Amino acid sequence: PKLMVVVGGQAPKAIRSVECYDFKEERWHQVAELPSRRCRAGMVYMAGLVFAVGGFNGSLRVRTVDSYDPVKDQWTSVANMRDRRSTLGAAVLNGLLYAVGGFDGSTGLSSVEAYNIKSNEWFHVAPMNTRRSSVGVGVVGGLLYAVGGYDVASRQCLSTVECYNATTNEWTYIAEMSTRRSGAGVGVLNNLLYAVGGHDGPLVRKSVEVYDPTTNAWRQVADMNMCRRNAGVCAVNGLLYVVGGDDGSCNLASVEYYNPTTDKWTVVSSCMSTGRSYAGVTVIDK
Ligand code: NA
Repeated sequence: PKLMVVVGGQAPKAIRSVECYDFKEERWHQVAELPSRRCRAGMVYMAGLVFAVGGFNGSLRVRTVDSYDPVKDQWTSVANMRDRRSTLGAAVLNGLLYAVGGFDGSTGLSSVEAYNIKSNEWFHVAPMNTRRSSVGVGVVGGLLYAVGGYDVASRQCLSTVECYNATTNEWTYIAEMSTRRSGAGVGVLNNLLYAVGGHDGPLVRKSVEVYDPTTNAWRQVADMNMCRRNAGVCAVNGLLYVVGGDDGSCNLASVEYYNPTTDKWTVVSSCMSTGRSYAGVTVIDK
Protein backbone atom coordinates (compact mmCIF):
# COMPACT_ATOMS: atom_id res chain seq x y z
CA PRO A 1 0.00 0.00 0.00
CA LYS A 2 1.72 3.09 -1.37
CA LEU A 3 1.30 6.88 -1.24
CA MET A 4 2.75 9.00 -3.97
CA VAL A 5 4.32 12.08 -2.36
CA VAL A 6 4.68 15.38 -4.29
CA VAL A 7 6.92 17.90 -2.75
CA GLY A 8 7.15 21.66 -3.29
CA GLY A 9 7.86 22.93 -6.80
CA GLN A 10 6.93 26.03 -8.74
CA ALA A 11 3.33 27.06 -9.32
CA PRO A 12 5.00 29.32 -10.80
CA LYS A 13 5.90 30.71 -7.36
CA ALA A 14 8.29 28.49 -5.38
CA ILE A 15 6.02 26.70 -2.82
CA ARG A 16 6.18 24.71 0.45
CA SER A 17 3.20 22.41 0.03
CA VAL A 18 3.53 18.64 0.07
CA GLU A 19 0.63 16.48 -1.15
CA CYS A 20 0.22 12.74 -1.19
CA TYR A 21 -2.00 10.70 -3.50
CA ASP A 22 -3.78 7.71 -1.92
CA PHE A 23 -4.29 5.03 -4.58
CA LYS A 24 -7.10 3.18 -2.71
CA GLU A 25 -9.16 6.31 -1.98
CA GLU A 26 -8.12 8.01 -5.26
CA ARG A 27 -7.59 11.34 -3.59
CA TRP A 28 -4.96 13.79 -2.48
CA HIS A 29 -4.24 15.18 0.96
CA GLN A 30 -1.73 17.68 2.32
CA VAL A 31 0.96 16.63 4.73
CA ALA A 32 3.52 18.79 6.59
CA GLU A 33 4.84 21.63 4.44
CA LEU A 34 8.51 21.96 3.61
CA PRO A 35 10.69 23.97 6.00
CA SER A 36 11.32 26.38 3.17
CA ARG A 37 10.15 27.18 -0.35
CA ARG A 38 11.80 24.61 -2.54
CA CYS A 39 11.65 23.86 -6.23
CA ARG A 40 14.05 22.35 -8.73
CA ALA A 41 15.25 19.86 -6.12
CA GLY A 42 16.23 16.23 -6.34
CA MET A 43 14.04 13.85 -4.50
CA VAL A 44 14.48 10.23 -3.43
CA TYR A 45 13.04 7.75 -0.96
CA MET A 46 15.73 6.22 1.19
CA ALA A 47 15.79 4.33 4.51
CA GLY A 48 12.14 5.25 5.09
CA LEU A 49 12.68 8.97 4.49
CA VAL A 50 11.94 11.35 1.61
CA PHE A 51 14.98 13.51 0.91
CA ALA A 52 14.58 16.83 -0.80
CA VAL A 53 17.99 17.66 -2.16
CA GLY A 54 19.06 21.18 -3.19
CA GLY A 55 17.00 23.33 -5.52
CA PHE A 56 15.79 26.91 -5.44
CA ASN A 57 13.90 28.84 -2.78
CA GLY A 58 12.56 31.65 -4.97
CA SER A 59 15.62 33.86 -4.36
CA LEU A 60 18.69 31.68 -4.09
CA ARG A 61 19.98 28.31 -5.17
CA VAL A 62 20.54 26.16 -2.09
CA ARG A 63 22.81 23.43 -0.79
CA THR A 64 20.40 22.46 1.96
CA VAL A 65 18.89 19.01 2.14
CA ASP A 66 15.76 18.26 4.15
CA SER A 67 14.33 14.83 5.04
CA TYR A 68 10.74 13.85 5.73
CA ASP A 69 9.75 11.11 8.16
CA PRO A 70 6.27 10.09 6.98
CA VAL A 71 5.45 8.24 10.23
CA LYS A 72 6.19 11.38 12.27
CA ASP A 73 5.01 13.73 9.50
CA GLN A 74 8.04 15.96 10.11
CA TRP A 75 10.86 17.58 8.14
CA THR A 76 14.37 17.78 9.54
CA SER A 77 17.70 18.72 8.01
CA VAL A 78 20.58 16.50 7.02
CA ALA A 79 24.11 17.66 6.06
CA ASN A 80 24.37 20.38 3.44
CA MET A 81 25.97 19.46 0.11
CA ARG A 82 29.33 20.95 -0.82
CA ASP A 83 27.73 22.92 -3.66
CA ARG A 84 24.53 24.89 -4.12
CA ARG A 85 22.80 22.91 -6.83
CA SER A 86 19.45 23.43 -8.60
CA THR A 87 17.66 21.52 -11.42
CA LEU A 88 19.74 18.50 -10.40
CA GLY A 89 18.60 14.90 -10.37
CA ALA A 90 18.96 12.56 -7.40
CA ALA A 91 18.86 8.75 -7.07
CA VAL A 92 19.85 6.03 -4.69
CA LEU A 93 22.51 3.53 -5.73
CA ASN A 94 24.03 0.90 -3.40
CA GLY A 95 22.65 2.65 -0.30
CA LEU A 96 24.11 6.05 -1.27
CA LEU A 97 22.14 9.09 -2.39
CA TYR A 98 23.65 10.74 -5.48
CA ALA A 99 23.03 14.38 -6.31
CA VAL A 100 23.80 14.85 -9.98
CA GLY A 101 24.47 18.05 -11.94
CA GLY A 102 22.30 21.11 -11.93
CA PHE A 103 22.86 24.81 -12.03
CA ASP A 104 23.95 27.29 -9.34
CA GLY A 105 22.95 30.54 -10.87
CA SER A 106 26.32 31.09 -12.57
CA THR A 107 27.17 27.83 -14.32
CA GLY A 108 25.77 24.40 -14.99
CA LEU A 109 27.37 21.50 -13.13
CA SER A 110 29.00 18.26 -14.13
CA SER A 111 29.78 17.72 -10.46
CA VAL A 112 28.24 14.87 -8.52
CA GLU A 113 28.04 14.29 -4.75
CA ALA A 114 27.07 11.21 -2.75
CA TYR A 115 25.46 11.17 0.67
CA ASN A 116 26.12 8.48 3.25
CA ILE A 117 23.20 8.39 5.69
CA LYS A 118 25.26 6.46 8.30
CA SER A 119 27.82 9.26 8.69
CA ASN A 120 25.53 12.11 7.58
CA GLU A 121 28.24 13.27 5.17
CA TRP A 122 28.35 14.17 1.49
CA PHE A 123 31.44 13.36 -0.54
CA HIS A 124 32.84 14.07 -4.00
CA VAL A 125 31.99 11.62 -6.79
CA ALA A 126 33.50 11.52 -10.31
CA PRO A 127 32.01 14.28 -12.50
CA MET A 128 30.01 13.70 -15.67
CA ASN A 129 31.41 14.28 -19.10
CA THR A 130 28.88 17.09 -19.72
CA ARG A 131 27.60 19.81 -17.40
CA ARG A 132 23.84 19.11 -17.27
CA SER A 133 21.21 21.38 -15.84
CA SER A 134 17.61 20.23 -15.66
CA VAL A 135 18.87 16.66 -15.79
CA GLY A 136 16.84 13.52 -14.98
CA VAL A 137 18.41 10.55 -13.22
CA GLY A 138 17.45 6.91 -12.67
CA VAL A 139 19.16 3.75 -11.56
CA VAL A 140 18.84 0.45 -13.42
CA GLY A 141 20.76 -2.75 -12.66
CA GLY A 142 23.44 -1.21 -10.47
CA LEU A 143 24.18 1.74 -12.80
CA LEU A 144 23.10 5.36 -12.46
CA TYR A 145 21.91 7.21 -15.60
CA ALA A 146 21.99 10.95 -16.24
CA VAL A 147 19.59 11.77 -19.02
CA GLY A 148 19.61 14.80 -21.28
CA GLY A 149 19.45 18.24 -19.76
CA TYR A 150 20.62 21.67 -20.79
CA ASP A 151 24.20 22.61 -21.56
CA VAL A 152 24.51 26.16 -20.26
CA ALA A 153 27.80 26.94 -22.09
CA SER A 154 26.42 25.75 -25.48
CA ARG A 155 22.92 27.16 -24.73
CA GLN A 156 21.26 24.02 -25.92
CA CYS A 157 19.22 21.09 -24.83
CA LEU A 158 20.89 17.68 -24.74
CA SER A 159 20.18 14.34 -26.40
CA THR A 160 23.22 12.62 -24.81
CA VAL A 161 22.97 10.21 -21.83
CA GLU A 162 25.68 8.99 -19.46
CA CYS A 163 26.00 6.12 -17.06
CA TYR A 164 27.88 5.93 -13.81
CA ASN A 165 29.57 2.83 -12.44
CA ALA A 166 30.27 2.99 -8.68
CA THR A 167 32.98 0.28 -8.76
CA THR A 168 35.06 2.23 -11.31
CA ASN A 169 33.79 5.70 -10.31
CA GLU A 170 33.38 6.93 -13.86
CA TRP A 171 30.74 8.29 -16.18
CA THR A 172 30.61 6.98 -19.75
CA TYR A 173 28.36 8.05 -22.57
CA ILE A 174 25.71 5.49 -23.59
CA ALA A 175 23.26 5.48 -26.53
CA GLU A 176 21.81 8.97 -27.23
CA MET A 177 18.09 9.68 -27.10
CA SER A 178 16.23 10.20 -30.39
CA THR A 179 15.85 13.82 -29.53
CA ARG A 180 17.04 16.56 -27.24
CA ARG A 181 15.18 16.79 -23.97
CA SER A 182 15.96 19.25 -21.22
CA GLY A 183 13.69 18.75 -18.21
CA ALA A 184 12.80 15.17 -19.11
CA GLY A 185 11.03 13.22 -16.41
CA VAL A 186 13.06 10.06 -15.80
CA GLY A 187 11.82 6.95 -14.20
CA VAL A 188 12.46 3.22 -14.12
CA LEU A 189 9.97 0.41 -14.55
CA ASN A 190 10.68 -3.32 -15.08
CA ASN A 191 14.38 -2.55 -15.61
CA LEU A 192 13.74 -0.05 -18.38
CA LEU A 193 14.62 3.61 -18.15
CA TYR A 194 11.93 6.08 -19.33
CA ALA A 195 12.60 9.64 -20.49
CA VAL A 196 9.26 11.49 -20.64
CA GLY A 197 8.59 14.91 -22.23
CA GLY A 198 11.09 17.68 -21.57
CA HIS A 199 11.80 20.39 -24.10
CA ASP A 200 14.14 21.69 -26.83
CA GLY A 201 13.46 25.41 -26.62
CA PRO A 202 10.03 26.81 -25.75
CA LEU A 203 7.89 24.05 -27.20
CA VAL A 204 7.29 21.30 -24.75
CA ARG A 205 7.24 17.61 -25.71
CA LYS A 206 4.63 14.97 -25.03
CA SER A 207 6.82 12.28 -26.62
CA VAL A 208 8.38 9.50 -24.55
CA GLU A 209 11.26 7.08 -25.14
CA VAL A 210 12.51 4.01 -23.30
CA TYR A 211 16.00 2.66 -22.84
CA ASP A 212 16.99 -0.96 -22.44
CA PRO A 213 20.48 -1.45 -20.86
CA THR A 214 20.53 -5.02 -22.24
CA THR A 215 20.42 -3.63 -25.84
CA ASN A 216 21.85 -0.12 -25.23
CA ALA A 217 19.04 1.22 -27.41
CA TRP A 218 16.17 3.67 -27.13
CA ARG A 219 12.77 3.30 -28.66
CA GLN A 220 9.62 5.43 -28.79
CA VAL A 221 6.53 4.60 -26.80
CA ALA A 222 3.08 6.23 -26.86
CA ASP A 223 2.97 10.05 -26.46
CA MET A 224 1.65 11.43 -23.18
CA ASN A 225 -1.76 13.13 -23.05
CA MET A 226 -0.15 16.47 -22.05
CA CYS A 227 3.13 18.01 -23.08
CA ARG A 228 5.22 18.15 -19.88
CA ARG A 229 8.70 19.50 -19.06
CA ASN A 230 10.06 19.26 -15.51
CA ALA A 231 7.39 16.70 -14.43
CA GLY A 232 8.10 14.32 -11.56
CA VAL A 233 8.13 10.58 -12.25
CA CYS A 234 7.69 7.47 -10.16
CA ALA A 235 6.74 3.81 -10.61
CA VAL A 236 3.89 2.23 -8.65
CA ASN A 237 2.44 -1.27 -9.08
CA GLY A 238 3.49 -1.70 -12.69
CA LEU A 239 2.58 1.80 -13.86
CA LEU A 240 4.70 4.88 -14.52
CA TYR A 241 3.18 8.06 -13.02
CA VAL A 242 4.08 11.48 -14.42
CA VAL A 243 3.16 14.33 -12.11
CA GLY A 244 2.64 17.95 -13.06
CA GLY A 245 5.28 19.68 -15.12
CA ASP A 246 4.94 22.69 -17.39
CA ASP A 247 3.08 22.40 -20.77
CA GLY A 248 4.49 25.62 -22.33
CA SER A 249 1.64 27.58 -20.80
CA CYS A 250 0.97 26.52 -17.22
CA ASN A 251 2.26 24.42 -14.38
CA LEU A 252 0.03 21.36 -14.51
CA ALA A 253 -1.95 19.96 -11.60
CA SER A 254 -2.73 16.74 -13.53
CA VAL A 255 -1.05 13.35 -13.25
CA GLU A 256 -1.11 10.67 -15.92
CA TYR A 257 0.30 7.19 -15.98
CA TYR A 258 1.72 4.83 -18.55
CA ASN A 259 0.76 1.13 -18.80
CA PRO A 260 3.65 -0.52 -20.71
CA THR A 261 1.56 -3.63 -21.46
CA THR A 262 -1.00 -1.59 -23.42
CA ASP A 263 1.27 1.28 -24.48
CA LYS A 264 -1.40 3.69 -23.23
CA TRP A 265 -1.30 6.91 -21.10
CA THR A 266 -4.27 7.59 -18.80
CA VAL A 267 -4.97 10.91 -17.03
CA VAL A 268 -5.85 10.64 -13.35
CA SER A 269 -9.25 12.32 -12.84
CA SER A 270 -8.36 14.01 -9.52
CA CYS A 271 -5.88 16.85 -9.85
CA MET A 272 -3.46 18.24 -7.26
CA SER A 273 -4.38 21.20 -5.08
CA THR A 274 -1.90 23.32 -7.08
CA GLY A 275 -0.14 23.08 -10.38
CA ARG A 276 3.53 22.23 -9.98
CA SER A 277 6.56 21.93 -12.14
CA TYR A 278 10.00 21.11 -10.84
CA ALA A 279 8.35 19.32 -7.87
CA GLY A 280 9.84 16.28 -6.10
CA VAL A 281 7.96 13.00 -6.52
CA THR A 282 8.45 9.70 -4.81
CA VAL A 283 6.56 6.77 -3.42
CA ILE A 284 6.33 5.77 0.25
CA ASP A 285 4.58 3.06 2.23
CA LYS A 286 1.18 3.91 3.75
NA1 NA B 1 17.91 27.14 -11.08
